[PDB]
Amino acid sequence: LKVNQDGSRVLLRDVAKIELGGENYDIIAEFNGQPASGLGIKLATGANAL
Amino acid sequence: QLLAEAAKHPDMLTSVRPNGLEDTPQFKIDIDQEKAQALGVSINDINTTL
Repeated sequence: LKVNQDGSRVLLRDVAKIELGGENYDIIAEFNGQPASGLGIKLATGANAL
Repeated sequence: QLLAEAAKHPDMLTSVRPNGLEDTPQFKIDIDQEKAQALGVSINDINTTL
C-alpha cells in the first residue's frame, strides 16, 4: 500500500486482517443445534413438484 | 491415466483420444509492484501499455 521514507514497506497485512469468510454474515443455520447450511428450493411457476 | 487404461484394452475400445489441446509454452511477465512504485510508474499504466 505504501513505501515509507525509512525504506520500510506497508503491506495489507499491516493495516488489516485478511481472512476467508462469508460474503455476508446475515444468515446462520443450525440443524439440531449443530452448525449447518442448506438450500431452500422454491418451485418454478407451472412446474411439477414431484 | 484414463487414456492409458483405455489404450490397455485394444479389443474393446478404439482410438480413445482427447478432444482438446495440450499445454503449451507461455511467456510469463512478473511485474514487481515494489519496483514500479519506487520508480513512480503506475501498475495501471504498465498493464495498459503492455
